[PDB]
Amino acid sequence: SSQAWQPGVAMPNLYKMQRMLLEKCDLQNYGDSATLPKGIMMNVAKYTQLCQYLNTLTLAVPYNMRVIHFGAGSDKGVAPGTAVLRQWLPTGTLLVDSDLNDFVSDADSTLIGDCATVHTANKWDLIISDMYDPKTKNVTKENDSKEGFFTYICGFIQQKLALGGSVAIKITEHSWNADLYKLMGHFAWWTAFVTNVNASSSEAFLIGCNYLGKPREQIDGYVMHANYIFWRNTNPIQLSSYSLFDMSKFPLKLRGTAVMSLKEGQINDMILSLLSKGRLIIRENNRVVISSDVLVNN
Amino acid sequence: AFAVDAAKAYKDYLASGGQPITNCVKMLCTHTGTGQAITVTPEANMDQESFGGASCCLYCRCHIDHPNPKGFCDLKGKYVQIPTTCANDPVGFTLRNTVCTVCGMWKGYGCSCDQ
Ligand SMILES: Nc1ncnc2c1ncn2[C@@H]1O[C@H](CSCC[C@H](N)C(=O)O)[C@@H](O)[C@H]1O
Ligand SMILES: [Mg+2]
Ligand SMILES: [Zn+2]
Ligand SMILES: [Zn+2]
Repeated sequence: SSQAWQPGVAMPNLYKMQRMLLEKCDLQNYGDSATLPKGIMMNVAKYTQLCQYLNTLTLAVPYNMRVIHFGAGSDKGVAPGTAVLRQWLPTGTLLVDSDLNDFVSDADSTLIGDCATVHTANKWDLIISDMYDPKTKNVTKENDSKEGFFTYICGFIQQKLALGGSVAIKITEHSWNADLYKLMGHFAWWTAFVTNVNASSSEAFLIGCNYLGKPREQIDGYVMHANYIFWRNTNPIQLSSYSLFDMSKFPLKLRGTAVMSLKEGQINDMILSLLSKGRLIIRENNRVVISSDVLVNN
Repeated sequence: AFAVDAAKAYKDYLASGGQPITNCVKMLCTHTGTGQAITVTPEANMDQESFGGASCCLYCRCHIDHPNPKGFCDLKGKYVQIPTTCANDPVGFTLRNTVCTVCGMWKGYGCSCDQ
């Protein structure tokens, strides 16, 4: 009813509790396009609707914040998603980006190569990714779980994210992984989100909120992807541009959250309580350094 | 004693009748800002549009050296404002005009600094 005036739609709680088997996806409006304002690209409108939805959750925001972004280049040689993120965040925040082919950008610093050659010395407050492999198009057997760059991402999170931060990572019908669903059970809340401007595709973003460092609940990953395909097959959604015309309240808010250093064996029920409600960060506070590996031959 | 000169070369190409450079990056905003030339966040009024800075610089896009003692770039990492009747060639507009150093407006399209 009122759905066409929001920025998008999220997956309801009673669909998460069932036990279904996997089938093929078949959408009623599979090939349609939407009507955009006079001079605007499809990739600028998609990133604006995702930041409007994150304004309704309980994120942490300290003095001197740190952010990193994977898969950032286009087939024409520039970077439209990096320019929307710099408009949203507070003045003085530090930002770094990366990809496999060459391009030019507005960030503070940039690196070129395959994602498995990157290393850093410090820890981070928020993480974003849009990667996708072209030979996934060439379908010739049953639909099973995939590896590749998904194996690098699971290990970076367990080793370099601060207690109290957040993430968002992109998927489709044939591009997915079973150990990433199992790790959503180590945060305080989770979901999956679809934008109103690309509603005729099987794409979505997977989101985790306030990190704790051990399991709260047990989850089987093969069963939970079959529950996601059953919701999309029985509930159709209609294309819309309404929310792009009102920008009087876009920028993110300034809470001044606190930061400490602590050692295992000083974690109380008191302490865990504050992490869950969005009001404490735990890490070191020195200074930032990065690099990339090179092979020599012939 | 020899060196390349690309700034004179785009001018001669345009006068003979070639098509201008495309794919510059445009943003969404309210149109009730202050109107100055180069800023830290978008500031257009009811007679202008706003763009991302690196994609409008001739040296960044051609892959060449910046003409400076310390090769320093004035646009990368900020936002720039352009008048609506000239918005089909943003690269050429910035090469040809100059900024006033006391009020911050473009000379000829905003500076009123004489009674
Ligand atoms: N193994 C890999 N390592 C690094 N980058 C990869 C990769 N597999 C895919 N990519 C990159 O993933 C990108 C998705 S293409 C579209 C990205 C979008 N224009 C954006 O604004 O981010 C491609 O440019 C591709 O180069
Ligand atoms: Mg589409
Ligand atoms: Zn430049
Ligand atoms: Zn003046």
